[PDB]
Amino acid sequence: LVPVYIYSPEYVSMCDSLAKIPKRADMVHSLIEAYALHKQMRIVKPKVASMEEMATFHTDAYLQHLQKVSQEGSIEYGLGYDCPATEGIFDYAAAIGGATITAAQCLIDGMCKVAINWSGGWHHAKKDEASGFCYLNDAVLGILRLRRKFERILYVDLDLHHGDGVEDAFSFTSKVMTVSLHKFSPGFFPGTGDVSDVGLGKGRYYSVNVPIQDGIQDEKYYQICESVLKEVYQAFNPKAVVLQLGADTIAGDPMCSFNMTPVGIGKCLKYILQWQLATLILGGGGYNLANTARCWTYLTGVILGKTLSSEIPDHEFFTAYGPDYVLEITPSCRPDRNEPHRIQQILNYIKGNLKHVVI
Ligand SMILES: CC(C)[C@@H]1NC(=O)[C@]2(C)CSC(=N2)c2csc(n2)CNC(=O)C[C@@H](/C=C/CCS)NC1=O
Ligand SMILES: [K+]
Ligand SMILES: [K+]
Ligand SMILES: [Zn+2]
Repeated sequence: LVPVYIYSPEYVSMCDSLAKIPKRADMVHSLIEAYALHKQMRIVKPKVASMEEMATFHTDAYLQHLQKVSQEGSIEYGLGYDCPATEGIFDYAAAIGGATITAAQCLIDGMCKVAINWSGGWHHAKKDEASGFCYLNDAVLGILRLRRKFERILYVDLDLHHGDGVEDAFSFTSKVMTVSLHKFSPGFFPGTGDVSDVGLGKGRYYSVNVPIQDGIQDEKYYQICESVLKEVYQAFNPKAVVLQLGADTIAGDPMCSFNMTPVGIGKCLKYILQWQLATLILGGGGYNLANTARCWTYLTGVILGKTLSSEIPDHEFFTAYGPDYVLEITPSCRPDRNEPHRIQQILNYIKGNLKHVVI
């Protein structure tokens, strides 16, 4: 009944080894540790993914390329921003992939009902292409592992960006339903995920996309999320949940799009947790490093049912938490561009889609 926390010092080191979002994994763990939350969790060392395990989703060519350049340093694999240093990407991918598979296996084995991998959630990676800071799609690997036991998986993606890599992976199946809430605007990455994108073939109506505009705040976001998830839960009756909680929705993120705080995301998390299903918790985006640690530490508190002290405790990264040194994040003074009539249209459209879903 205690949550599983996927962690080792070696894993945190590997997760920070590419320095794409410098030291973020260490900041997140260090803040969790400073609040002593790890003492309330079952700490599990992640396994490293085998080639075979990564190949349940990624192509041999892509994986063999990563392994080759790990040894020796031309096809487009999405690696063109990594020329100064590609040799570490294979081990990074095997670590992230293994950690999420380990979390999924803990759920399968009934070790826990909630398993956390805050340095996973890399939802944009394609079978044969890195994308959007994602080199391996560990979320897909986790869902595939859960499908060995659970007959219907719900994937919920609350990252600022559309979870295109995961949606695409399961587009043709009705056994995995993907739900993504995200900014959707012409020109905005990755460009996919309009409300009319509902999946394909046998998977038609088993993808759910909620396009949202700049400036959304906690209350309206939760109303939208609760509305959709209530309908999804009734229609699809999931047996396990994978939840991606990218913190690039949070006020202060350089993405500067949504205007959320961790309390709003936490209400979404609480709604999902009260289903009492096996739940795999993942991180993802989050580019204000201190705020991302604030967010995921607060959400770890939510999982544990604990109220955390407002004051950030002294720890390795304490200087980064200025100028106010508190856990709470204040929304930015920016307008909400979400008009109530369009949001209601979107909800109504999704309701119509979900009427088709029959288990
Ligand atoms: C500078 C920013 C634009 C940054 N990008 C980059 O640092 C690089 C590596 C340098 S230039 C570039 N990528 C680029 C050109 S076109 C394109 N990216 C489309 N991809 C995105 O916009 C993803 C997007 C990431 C989204 C997080 C998804 S959780 N990236 C970025 O915010
Ligand atoms: K999303
Ligand atoms: K699907
Ligand atoms: Zn994102």
